[PDB]
Amino acid sequence: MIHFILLFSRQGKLRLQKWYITLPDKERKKITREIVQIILSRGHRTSSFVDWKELKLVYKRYASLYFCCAIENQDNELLTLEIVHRYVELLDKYFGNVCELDIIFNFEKAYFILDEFIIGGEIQETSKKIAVKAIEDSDMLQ
Amino acid sequence: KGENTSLLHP
Amino acid sequence: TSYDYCRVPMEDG
Amino acid sequence: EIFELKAELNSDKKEKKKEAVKKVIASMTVGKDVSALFPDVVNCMQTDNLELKKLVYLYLMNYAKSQPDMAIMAVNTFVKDCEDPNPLIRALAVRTMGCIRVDKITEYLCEPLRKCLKDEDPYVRKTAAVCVAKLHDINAQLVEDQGFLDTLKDLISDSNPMVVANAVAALSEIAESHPSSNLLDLNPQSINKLLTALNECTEWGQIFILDCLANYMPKDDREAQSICERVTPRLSHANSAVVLSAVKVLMKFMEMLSKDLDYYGTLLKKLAPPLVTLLSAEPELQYVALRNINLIVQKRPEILKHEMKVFFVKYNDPIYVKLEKLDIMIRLASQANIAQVLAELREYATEVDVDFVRKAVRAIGRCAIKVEQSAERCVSTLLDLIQTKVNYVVQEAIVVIKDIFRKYPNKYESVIATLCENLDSLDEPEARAAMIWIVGEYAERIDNADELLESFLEGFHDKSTQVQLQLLTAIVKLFLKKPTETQELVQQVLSLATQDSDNPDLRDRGYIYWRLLSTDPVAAKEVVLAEKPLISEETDLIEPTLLDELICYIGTLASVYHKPPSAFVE
Amino acid sequence: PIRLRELIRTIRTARTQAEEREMIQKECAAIRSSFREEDNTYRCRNVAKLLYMHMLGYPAHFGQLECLKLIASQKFTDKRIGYLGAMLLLDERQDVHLLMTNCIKNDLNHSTQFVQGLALCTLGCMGSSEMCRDLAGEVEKLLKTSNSYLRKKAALCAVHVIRKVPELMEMFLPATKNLLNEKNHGVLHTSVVLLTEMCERSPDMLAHFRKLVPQLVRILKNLIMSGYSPEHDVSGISDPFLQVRILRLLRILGRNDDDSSEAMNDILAQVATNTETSKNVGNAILYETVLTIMDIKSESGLRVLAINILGRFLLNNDKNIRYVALTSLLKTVQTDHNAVQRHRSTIVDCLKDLDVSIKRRAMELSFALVNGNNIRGMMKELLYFLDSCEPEFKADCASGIFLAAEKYAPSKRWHIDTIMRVLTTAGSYVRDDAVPNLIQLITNSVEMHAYTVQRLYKAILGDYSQQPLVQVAAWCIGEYGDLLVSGQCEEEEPIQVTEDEVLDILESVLISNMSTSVTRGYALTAIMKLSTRFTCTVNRIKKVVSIYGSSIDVELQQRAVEYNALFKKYDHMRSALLERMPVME
Amino acid sequence: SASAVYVLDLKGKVLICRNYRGDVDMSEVEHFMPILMEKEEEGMLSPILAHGGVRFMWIKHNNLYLVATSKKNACVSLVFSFLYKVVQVFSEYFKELEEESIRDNFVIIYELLDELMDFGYPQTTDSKILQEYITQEAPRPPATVTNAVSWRSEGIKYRKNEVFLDVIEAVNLLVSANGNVLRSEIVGSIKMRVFLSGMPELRLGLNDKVLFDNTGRGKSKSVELEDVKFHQCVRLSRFENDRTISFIPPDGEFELMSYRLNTHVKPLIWIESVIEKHSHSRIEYMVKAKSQFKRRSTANNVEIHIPVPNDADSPKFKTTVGSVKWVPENSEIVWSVKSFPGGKEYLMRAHFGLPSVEAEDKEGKPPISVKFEIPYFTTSGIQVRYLKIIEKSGYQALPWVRYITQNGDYQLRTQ
Amino acid sequence: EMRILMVGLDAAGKTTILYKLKLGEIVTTIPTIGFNVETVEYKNISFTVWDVGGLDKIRPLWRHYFQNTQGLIFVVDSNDRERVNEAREELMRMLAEDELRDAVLLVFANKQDLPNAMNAAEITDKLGLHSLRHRNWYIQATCATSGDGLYEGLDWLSNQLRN
Ligand SMILES: Nc1nc2c(ncn2[C@@H]2O[C@H](COP(=O)(O)OP(=O)(O)OP(=O)(O)O)[C@@H](O)[C@H]2O)c(=O)[nH]1
Ligand SMILES: [Mg+2]
Repeated sequence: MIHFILLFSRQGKLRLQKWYITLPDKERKKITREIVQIILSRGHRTSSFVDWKELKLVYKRYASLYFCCAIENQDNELLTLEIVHRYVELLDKYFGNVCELDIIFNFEKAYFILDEFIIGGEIQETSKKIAVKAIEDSDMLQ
Repeated sequence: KGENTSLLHP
Repeated sequence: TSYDYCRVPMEDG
Repeated sequence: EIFELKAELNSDKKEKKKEAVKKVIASMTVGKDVSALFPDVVNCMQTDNLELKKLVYLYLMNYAKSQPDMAIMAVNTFVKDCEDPNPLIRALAVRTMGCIRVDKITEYLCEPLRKCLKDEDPYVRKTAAVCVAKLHDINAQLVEDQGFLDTLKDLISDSNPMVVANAVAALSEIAESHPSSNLLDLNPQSINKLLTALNECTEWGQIFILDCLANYMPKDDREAQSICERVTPRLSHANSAVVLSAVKVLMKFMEMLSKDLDYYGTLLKKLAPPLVTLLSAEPELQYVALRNINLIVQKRPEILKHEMKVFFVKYNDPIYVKLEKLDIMIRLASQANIAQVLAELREYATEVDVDFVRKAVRAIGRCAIKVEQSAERCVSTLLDLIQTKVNYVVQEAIVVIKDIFRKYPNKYESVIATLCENLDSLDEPEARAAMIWIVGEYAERIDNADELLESFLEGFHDKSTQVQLQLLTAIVKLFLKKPTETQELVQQVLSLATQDSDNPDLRDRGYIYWRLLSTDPVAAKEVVLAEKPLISEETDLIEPTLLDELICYIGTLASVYHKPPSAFVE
Repeated sequence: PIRLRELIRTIRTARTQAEEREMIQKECAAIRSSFREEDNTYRCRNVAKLLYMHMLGYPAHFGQLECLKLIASQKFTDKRIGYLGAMLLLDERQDVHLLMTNCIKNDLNHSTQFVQGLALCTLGCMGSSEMCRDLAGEVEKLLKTSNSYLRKKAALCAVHVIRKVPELMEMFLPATKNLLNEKNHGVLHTSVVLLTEMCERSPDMLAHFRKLVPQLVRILKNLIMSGYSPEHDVSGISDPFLQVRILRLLRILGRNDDDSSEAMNDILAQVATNTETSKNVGNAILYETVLTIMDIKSESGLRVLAINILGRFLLNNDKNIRYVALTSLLKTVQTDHNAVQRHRSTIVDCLKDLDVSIKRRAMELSFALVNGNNIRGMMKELLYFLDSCEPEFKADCASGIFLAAEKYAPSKRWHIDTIMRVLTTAGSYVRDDAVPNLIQLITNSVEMHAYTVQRLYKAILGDYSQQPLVQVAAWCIGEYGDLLVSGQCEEEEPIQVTEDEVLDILESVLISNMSTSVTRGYALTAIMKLSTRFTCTVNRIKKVVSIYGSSIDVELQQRAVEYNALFKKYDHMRSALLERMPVME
Repeated sequence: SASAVYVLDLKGKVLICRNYRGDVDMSEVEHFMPILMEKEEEGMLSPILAHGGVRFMWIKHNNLYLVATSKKNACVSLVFSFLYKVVQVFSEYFKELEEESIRDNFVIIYELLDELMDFGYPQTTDSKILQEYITQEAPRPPATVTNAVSWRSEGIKYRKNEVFLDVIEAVNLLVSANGNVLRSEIVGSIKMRVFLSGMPELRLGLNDKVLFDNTGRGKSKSVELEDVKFHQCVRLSRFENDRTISFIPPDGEFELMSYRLNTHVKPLIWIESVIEKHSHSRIEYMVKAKSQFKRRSTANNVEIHIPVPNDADSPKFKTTVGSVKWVPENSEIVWSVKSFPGGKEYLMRAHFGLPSVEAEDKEGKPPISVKFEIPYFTTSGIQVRYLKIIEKSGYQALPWVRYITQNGDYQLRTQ
Repeated sequence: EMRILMVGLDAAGKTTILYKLKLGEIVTTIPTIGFNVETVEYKNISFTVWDVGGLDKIRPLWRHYFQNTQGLIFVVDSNDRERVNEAREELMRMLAEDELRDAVLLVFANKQDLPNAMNAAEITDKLGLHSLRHRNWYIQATCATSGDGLYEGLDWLSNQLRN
């Protein structure tokens, strides 16, 4: 059960956030600043898992953009990184040669891809053609 | 700038 | 500044 | 990438090597490792162009530490440039000489610096006087072996007071490095000279020839007045470091004058307007000025006791000035201006800077501890703050009311009637223990004190240490005051404090209370409900054995930290 | 009204945050003004700009109602931005989120499936303890349906309403009946997630749900035998998201059953051998297979194979795989206790690793690895490690050494020696909650007290600025100073104890400001307990108590008076209440 | 006693650097910005940060941090006055000092950071004298650089001889919520612009209270200058003797003296404001601004700021005189009056809404702070009496003065 | 164009009135937890009706909709003799706020089906509408299941919009 997903850049700016656990706003700005301060001060071969407050935090850098998740500490771990990779491929197939600026400008559609891929914490569409077909049909309705 | 690089190089 | 001056005396004897 | 740069650098045209060295120190500016290109700019150094040689001296200064063995190819060029008819290039070479921090180079540079100290043109002399201190920073015993200090003291007796100011600065730099063997302070006649050289040098040299007067101490009363009457006109200067150093030497030299003479009060009245006017400057000077006034009003409180209104903070002040003016308003509280301070601190607990509001509530507390006339106004203000129902304001105000009640315990029984109904679901343990103390020590005018401590025994085994210990004191005192309705309450709290409790101080106090209660409860009225002696206040004034020392260091890091100059430097 | 892209391009041109706040509040006032006109055309882009302002972390509390005005609209784009703003701006504790209930309930009966998709999306992401009590009767209506796009959303919405309201899963037992024969795999994935939650919450649902084990065994076997699918395929691997969930459902089942344990034997024997171990995805499959093996009462030949898999995992150069192997060995500590222990050199080598996470899992695994046979050897390496940590590792290590030593101590003297070595080497990192455990265990010691107190006294004369050291030491002096100083009522031949610097070191603890005002309570308790335990020198510590009753701390000022009353009035009652404390578990 | 004058940017990387003693390593500035961001989130921010044995004296310019590191017990006020004088020297060579000026003028800025300070000691910082051998466009150093008169280069010849003075007042004020005056002092600053030829010895004359009490004219209007901070140029021993202002002026604009006295007179512009802040609904500002000063004077271009809540919406402004713009950046209304004559009393009514859903955090209450300007008028009543140009050559100059009253921090607190 | 609320007690037929004015049918309606909105267009004015339920946990959230409000419809129930006291308490706790001060009051006496039900006079006597000051209150006997009196109240609402 993915608790939350953060998309932050290299500079520390936050490009996306999605909380599947309902903790209040000042706690969000605390948790976000602490996790951005942890991951940006962490080396390149640091095993891509952080045991942060009973949450095996999973991150995977792809560009100046980072990623982040938070699995419950009884579940699979590498599949969370595979979820992150699948989300990158969905962002690529919807946008087409996906960029950093394609997520900064079109973040509302990044949320729509995420909510056509992850709702409630878990994965709703295991395929990578049916999810992009669903979001292209939902935009086809405009 | 470091942003115009694409993500996963398809 | 669009303000204008006023001349002062020199010696004040 | 660098090879084209070196090839263009080893050319013979002016426009090629000039653009080459500009490209070099442009790459040095952005922070590129240009240290490997050292011995190629040294070849294209001897030019008659002067806009170029500053760049090469810059490269020799920023990259002689990293290339110590390669920098031996510059000494002939500096001792050539220290004989040129242009005085600018001589002083440029001289201030380039001392900053080269290589031990193998300074043994050859002692002769042209010795010549330039005896130069005629005073620009290169005021450069070389500081260069002597540069050389003493590298090798101290080398300068003593060469005997520059006895030549350096002869520029103090020179005219044209800028060389005098730089020489006094360098001598105070070197005499700080010595173990004070052969202290370089001088007779009163040289002090007459420097005081007649104070009115002629630059605005920056006036700081240096006042920082040497922080080492002299006079031996007479007419002498100290005679020099303070010439230091005192420096208090009307624009530069806020000049005024502060003049305040430093006045605060040092007023320790010699006589109070019965009518000059001492004149010096106290001539000192307050500059100390106030320092606070109407730029905020990074206001911080240092406030820590210096904090160091002064603990020493001579007779100066600024009529000036409260200039320490009222503004909203556009930064945090580091607002956190200090509250402590100054603590230091200046007296009978005449309790009303202004309590009407002012009430408007500071409505702000959003939480550390500032906590400091303001503690300032109300220290004002209530400091004077006795206004403790009722302080308790009224704190109860009016508690009735705003802001969480951190209440969690500091309860602790502050505790700190007041421990001082003035007698006749505040009309206060806890508001404190018995005050939303006892408070969170922070530093104020929960304060609430338990206010209940337990005054468990006579609270006719329902037993039924509110029932709420505190719900999670008693895992609150804190201080909260559990204060409950263990207060419930025992409650049973001792009223043994009728509280008979099972003390039994259940001793059963939860001795049997299933494992905190060892809690266990020790629980078994001491259980043995004292089961042994003789009649004696317990005299043991634990004892008439306690008067709680001695903690004098947070700095100790006068230390405070007389830090008068000599005003305007330094010893003054801002309020620490002696050895406890923080490394 | 400007567009979203114009606002983002304007915000990216701001340099200082004290200018970026200005460019936020400029457009924020225009959004507020356009909300006071009750617009219906440009309201989409205004709420989109407001969600952008929230995403940076600026106040967007006023734009909560205008999401609700978009949810109850009739165009689709406004419904999309409305449900997105509902999932961002609103949560359980906002209390304006009760207004979404009617709009979601009308949008679950909507004609187009995509509005029902967004309504299931929002309720799955952020439903509360009160919204889900009135919506689960309509989700099960959307769960019996035939639309394959909405079954996968209704199942995870059911997962969310069972996670928030655990007394509501009983109405899904007649809703989950025979929906595992789905040809589509996303619906099958979400149904396996739903069965995972249903089997995790209540054990009384297991008996109906462990009968359908060979069905999903056949499903997973058909997944593995199907070597390729055009979708679902990540590097030649057939639908790993379904396989990991099926293996997790196999893990949470059969862990105390034998019939289903014999049922799942074949495919677990197969996929542990018939899988690909090149990319990360096959390692994920194999790790979930390992965890499926470790929790169930499997065949004895399977666990040897699984330990061989983990021994392969320990040797990989990928640090991900090392983290997975340390996590997996941390899982199966109790089950198969002895075969884990032969990787001891590899685990201790992970304590020397250059990573925070690897050293943390190696620390936890080494603390779980200590038994009553490797106790004398492994503690020497762990005590060598504790001095050679980062400042963040010493706290958890100082806790774990105490926890492992309280369980599996070979003797009492060496136990106190190790704990004392930890207290001398941790200092300002050992947790203050461990001090009752340390004092409780050294007073559980009945035979060796003088050897403890002499070493504590020799330790705190070295330093006093470690807080838990003197927290232990003041209590130890105050309860056993008679074994510190024995038979020395007057001045005798010079031994190391002197019954005068014993009191002076506690006085120095009191005077020096390296005390957190809880060592001082221990200190005064020690001083007053050295009035009955010491018949050598009394009426001198009475001075130290009597001069202490004016201190600015509250409890110290109470305690000094409550001791001084006994020193001045009830000296015949001082010994009458300083009997030794009884010792509990 | 500085060690390394650094000049940073808002990202923390080094725009330009200049060390003198080497006691601080050049990589120590990399620990500045993480330490500042750590101290920023606990309220212990200070101009003197601490990294072990390296202290960071720093000021904040527009985009620039002028960190001056040190290791020993440095004279701190020396370092800060040095840093603000470095700011003034750079802003006198460069029209503005930003990130675009450092990396484009590194030819002259290393020369200046080598010239102003050697070994940590300021030695020559007068920028106008420094314009004569450190140019962006080299000869011998002028004799003014070494001589006692170190702020006036001899040999300057003009066509006219104009002596301009600007006795500019600045009323500070702090009125509490009760409607009473807490602090009211005037920080005035005579700001000269000297165009003279030769080496003049001016003698400025004021109506000082002490000079008139020692003169014998103690019944006319005399200002009690509670403190005076003259420039470097003023002979301060002669001023301490008999309150005489004798100096040799520099060439160009400078600030001669900065007097500072208290005020038992009424405030000039009074802001009688009331706030009907109904919760969740709206807010009304029935504010008025009366002028307590004389009828003749004319307050130009005043800007009466009034702080509004953070999330206000749909403004309505029923005024009488002077327009209202609403600035939501600063979250305040700017009731700009173009011309505000004395004795008048102008009423203004602002009316916002407020969101019905309540806020999440607190708001804070900044003060009403006007930005007034009154020409030809002094609140202090200081009157310059004479200005005796003394020159060896002998000529008649034309000394001109004008009187401006401005604000300093003219704040009035709210409820 | 006129922002109208429908506050009032639970099981009052306010959603029944809302679906009667828009479509014209009596559909099966659950007790609505959140809110509803429809563009009811009669007497050439688009009366935007912000229909809000009145359950035990929504009555505090009515203050989020008391902004830009131009008229109220406080629907009472006629068959509830016991619930008119809490309806009066809700009405005097709602009208006593600074916001929603210039909106007319239009009470609908819904559910006229029984002799146990009341007329306009007794409901006016029990609610105390005559004790209101600076308010244009008007009670209207309505029948939601048959449309009796609804369009008369909308006509009175349309005339009291302009002045
Ligand atoms: N006799 C009679 N019954 C009515 C009338 N109008 C509505 N009802 C009944 O009242 C019940 C509740 O009304 P609804 O509109 O469905 O729900 P509601 O009153 O809006 O409940 P809330 O949404 O909580 O305010 C319905 O089941 C109807 O049967 C009416 O005019 N006459
Ligand atoms: Mg309804």
